[PDB]
Amino acid sequence: LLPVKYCKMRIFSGSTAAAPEEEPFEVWLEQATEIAKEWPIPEAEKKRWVAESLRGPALDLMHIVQADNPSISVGECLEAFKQVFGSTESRRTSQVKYLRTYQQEGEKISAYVLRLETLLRRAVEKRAIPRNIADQVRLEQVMAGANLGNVLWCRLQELKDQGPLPTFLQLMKVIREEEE
Amino acid sequence: LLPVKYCKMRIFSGSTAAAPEEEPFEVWLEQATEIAKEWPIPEAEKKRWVAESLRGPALDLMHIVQADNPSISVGECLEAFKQVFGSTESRRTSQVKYLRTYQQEGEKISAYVLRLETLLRRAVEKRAIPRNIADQVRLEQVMAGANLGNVLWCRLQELKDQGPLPTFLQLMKVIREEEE
Amino acid sequence: LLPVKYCKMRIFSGSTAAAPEEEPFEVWLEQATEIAKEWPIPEAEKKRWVAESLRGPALDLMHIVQADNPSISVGECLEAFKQVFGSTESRRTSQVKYLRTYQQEGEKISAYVLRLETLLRRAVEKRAIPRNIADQVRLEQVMAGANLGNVLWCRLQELKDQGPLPTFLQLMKVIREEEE
Amino acid sequence: LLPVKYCKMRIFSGSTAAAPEEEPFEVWLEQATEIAKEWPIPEAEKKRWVAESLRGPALDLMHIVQADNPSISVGECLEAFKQVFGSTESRRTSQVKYLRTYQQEGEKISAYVLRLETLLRRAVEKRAIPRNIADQVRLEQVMAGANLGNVLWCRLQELKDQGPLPTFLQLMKVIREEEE
Amino acid sequence: LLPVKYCKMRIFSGSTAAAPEEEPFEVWLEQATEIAKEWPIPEAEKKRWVAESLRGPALDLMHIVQADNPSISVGECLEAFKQVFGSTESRRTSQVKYLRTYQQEGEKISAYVLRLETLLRRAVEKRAIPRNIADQVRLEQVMAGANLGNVLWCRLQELKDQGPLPTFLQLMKVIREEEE
Amino acid sequence: RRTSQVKYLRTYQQEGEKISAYVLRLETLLRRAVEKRAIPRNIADQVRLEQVMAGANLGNVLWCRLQELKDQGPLPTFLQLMKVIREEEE
Repeated sequence: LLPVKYCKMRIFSGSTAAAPEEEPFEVWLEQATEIAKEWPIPEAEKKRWVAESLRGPALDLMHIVQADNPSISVGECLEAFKQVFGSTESRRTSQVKYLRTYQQEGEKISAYVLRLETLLRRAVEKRAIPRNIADQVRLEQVMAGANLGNVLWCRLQELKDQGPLPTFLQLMKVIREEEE
Repeated sequence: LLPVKYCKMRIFSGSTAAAPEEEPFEVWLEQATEIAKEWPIPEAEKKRWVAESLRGPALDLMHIVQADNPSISVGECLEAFKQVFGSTESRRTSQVKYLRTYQQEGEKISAYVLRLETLLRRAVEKRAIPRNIADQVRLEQVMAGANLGNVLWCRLQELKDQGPLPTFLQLMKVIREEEE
Repeated sequence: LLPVKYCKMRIFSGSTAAAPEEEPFEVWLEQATEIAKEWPIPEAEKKRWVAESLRGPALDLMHIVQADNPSISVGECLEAFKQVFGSTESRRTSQVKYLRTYQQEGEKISAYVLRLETLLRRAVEKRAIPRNIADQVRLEQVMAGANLGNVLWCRLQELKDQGPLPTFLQLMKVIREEEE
Repeated sequence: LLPVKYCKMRIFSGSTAAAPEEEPFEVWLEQATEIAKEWPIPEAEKKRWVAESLRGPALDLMHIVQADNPSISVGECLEAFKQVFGSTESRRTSQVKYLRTYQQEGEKISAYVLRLETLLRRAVEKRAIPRNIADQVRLEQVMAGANLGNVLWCRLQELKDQGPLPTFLQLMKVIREEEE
Repeated sequence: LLPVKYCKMRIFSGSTAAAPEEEPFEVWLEQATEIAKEWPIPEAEKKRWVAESLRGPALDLMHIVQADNPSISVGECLEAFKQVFGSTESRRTSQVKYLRTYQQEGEKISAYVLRLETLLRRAVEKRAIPRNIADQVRLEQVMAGANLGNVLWCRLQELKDQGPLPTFLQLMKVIREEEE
Repeated sequence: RRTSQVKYLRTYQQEGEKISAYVLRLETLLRRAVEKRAIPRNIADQVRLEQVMAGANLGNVLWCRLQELKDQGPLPTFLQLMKVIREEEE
């Protein structure tokens, strides 16, 4: 007799040609680890709720993993998913992929600096970039990788010379104010 | 055993290339502030229900904000979203964007005056237009920005000369009656 | 632990370029008047459940209406929606739109007579057509507006001469039997 | 606090240009007759749950039927839907439509024999085909209407000569084994 | 008053031209066998929940099966679905389809080895491949069926000569490290 | 630190260079970057193999031997990496 919302579970599939509904694996693993740790029900219910979030190749991995060992716990299943799909990158490769990341031909430069900031957090978690220079490399990698121009270059090089460098939100404010 | 409705939560993403499901940020913030203020559950549940309404770049901001400070409250998270995505416009820029807004080449003029009225409310909230002339600028900005013609121009200039000017609903009634 | 259906609320938007999900306004108003009259919860809950059924320009009207008067009741909100979107047609215009309605170039004539019957109910509610001639004008407006031919014309003119004229369902049966 | 499935109600519309969500009428009537007979709630709730399953022209029939008689019961509403949309075919026409049904240019012959078997059940319910020859007409109408060839023709004519003829499932097994 | 997730039931249809929502039959049968064995409700409820997961040709089989015997149990219904749609392959055909499976022209070779591993599990369940050589045939069928090249061929032939051969996850790790 | 990191990573084998000369040129830029504290010394070997493999005009079984060395565990010193690249130069 009462109406209610209905959150669509985060489906994952592991296909390279991912459909518009389907998350990157790290977001799905955050959902699956919630089901594994948090939810109060037995492991048989947990396995079912994890499997329902999976489609295509990733669901086939769930079948393979259970077929080898029906006595397995969901925590060990997620270790198999982390091993097959969870990214493995080295310090060399995380540094290179951050530095090689330029503004794409269709991007607004405000969207590029946000995309680039996700790669910086990735690289800091690998300990591939020291946190105490993250601001320097933000201004540098924006200026080296963006399709930049006009007085935005002047304001960014001024900020590089200013002393205390921008946080990410402040650098976005500058780039947005020039986007107008 | 009972059937019920199922409201799709308002998803937001912050991409400039927004998908057809995805709201403008101000509508999403109205939903997220409901979850922050109203709902009775602890901050850990509130964070989860806010994060589930987010997809793509805006979800990456939720991860960044939590990673800097896991002790943060949802109210302070929404202040970070307001700062990154919530619009910052000055009196000069809100006045200019209202006045520069013409009827688009495919629009019916009845749809244009409704679109234009949203920009007037925006400008009044910045205190960029005095409320006591909002009617005058509606008739003027319709007449200056629309692809207008015929006896609708005559009726609108007559209304400009009439003394007491139209409210928005009355101006729409006139423009709709000429749309037939 | 139990599974259940999930009725998608009837979304409305008021755009002329309406998306395939989105109802004509009169169907949405039937849903919104159910929420206004029937549902047991306070006006603050009613406002929220009405607003969740709205998207795009029609949601912007809900914001405008509430911003002018936060003390308003949902019944008075629906009067503002009726005034802005609810159709206003005169006896002259309802008579003309019924009579001007021909079978569209892609229509099957069985679909045309059903479309046409909706316009007759509209015109009868304006008192623009006397109920006691509705059958006569159905056969006439089918015969004058359809892409008709063959022995279906003969059977329809025979029915016009028969004495007691078809009801709508009987006229559809005839047109369907010739559709085969 | 608990997650659950959410079955999408079977929407029907009665348009000839039916959208990919929308069932053939006979499947919708099976759902609507469940709501009419089975569900425990009063007729006012039953009318609402039937109307929510309807979209476009079929919803307009629900409005017409209720407008003529607000005192009507849902059973009598479904009799009006059966009369307008429910198929009326004679023995001659059901026999002809079964026999005229050939394999379509894009069909696999295994899909054709399943499509054809639905038309045989239809014809048997009209008493247009005696049940005691249904097997004979399956092999004949497959062989006369399919884009058949190779040793599948030989195996089918052998089965026609074998004595005890295939059931539908056995005929599908043969046609599937040649599909490989 | 509370919000909740809403898992979309796994729809199946049995059309060869399957829509993007629709599972392979073996995944649907895993859902339908859960409804048949596990769920506590009577067989009449079980039949309804199975039928709601079906669309198009597969729903027509549910109608045929019930029409022949209304006294049937859901377990015997799923035996009819297994017989009509569940795959029947011999040892010869499962061996041939595994060996004939090459990397498709658009595939990344990491996706190909995962696709190929599903066919190996299929063949092992038919007892068509001895488990004690599954690793040998993985490296061979990758090397014979892939669009392979570069030092990945050298590393794979080295692994073939190494003594203890890769598990599937280890072979994927190698192929992924060369995908970079 | 930003500019020394960028100039090291942006340094590819020039169109006329032998790859043995390129890895020596590249090693001078690594010492420069380590003196700015722009690269941690404890990963200098990893970035040598990576920046050779990403910046060189490499090919043949030299790529295989270099990726093998990247997987080997204990990575080459500069002199050992030059020995490998010289032995393939022949």
